[PDB]
Amino acid sequence: SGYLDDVSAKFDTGVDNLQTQVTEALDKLAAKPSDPALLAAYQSKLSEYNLYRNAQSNTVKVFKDIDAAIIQISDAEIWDMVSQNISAIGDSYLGVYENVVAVYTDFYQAFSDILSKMGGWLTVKLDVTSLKNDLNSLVNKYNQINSNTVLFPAQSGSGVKVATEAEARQWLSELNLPNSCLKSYGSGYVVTVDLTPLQKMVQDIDGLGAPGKDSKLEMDNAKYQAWQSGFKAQEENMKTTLQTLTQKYSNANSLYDNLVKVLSSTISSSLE
Repeated sequence: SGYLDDVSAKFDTGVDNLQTQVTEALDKLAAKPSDPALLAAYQSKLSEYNLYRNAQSNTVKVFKDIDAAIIQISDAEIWDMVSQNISAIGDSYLGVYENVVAVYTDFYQAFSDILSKMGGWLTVKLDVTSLKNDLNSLVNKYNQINSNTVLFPAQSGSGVKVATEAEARQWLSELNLPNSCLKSYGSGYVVTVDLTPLQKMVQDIDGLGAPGKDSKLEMDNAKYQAWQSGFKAQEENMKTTLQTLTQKYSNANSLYDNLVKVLSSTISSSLE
């Protein structure tokens, strides 16, 4: 509709550039495989590329609203009007990250609850059975597909919402989660919490050996320290996953704010 074609066509150039940048970022990383900086740069670019492809596949719905509102102009007002007419984007980008962090925070919080009754389970004697049982119930509970376990899509109220394999895999790589987090359900797929640290924990408790009639098992300090160390390490792993996803979210808010600035500029300029 008039300038809209100008915003979109100029916008497509953006997707091409990011696409090129992603590859370029990836090659720099290929030269130094374990370089943290280059990895972070590449994934921010990947996320950003996905964001623009998001916007692109929503131009109709979005240009509709924005245009309808341009028809009832300041620049801080262009920005404002753009800000409140791109929910199709923010909800499938930021809203997704919002859900990802809330769900993972509750998942972790549930683990914390189990950790909170360790004293009541402690040479030294550990309640192998009681501990392993609480862990296994956590594994099974979060190994299912419901509102407490799904990171993407966001589960809106009642009923399970799925996505295509491609969409789920896209989020799987952006969230940097492992294959075990991708599950099939009905017509499509979903991305859930990573249970690997928890499963390693029980796998470690079993390595401790068969418990006594106590259903508990006494062990000499040597192997106790080694066990609790291995256990605390798995906990830090979950805690690290929660932090990295929180950091991805904060980065996405920034990338999103820059997409809105660009969108606003192209529109404001398409007038002049």
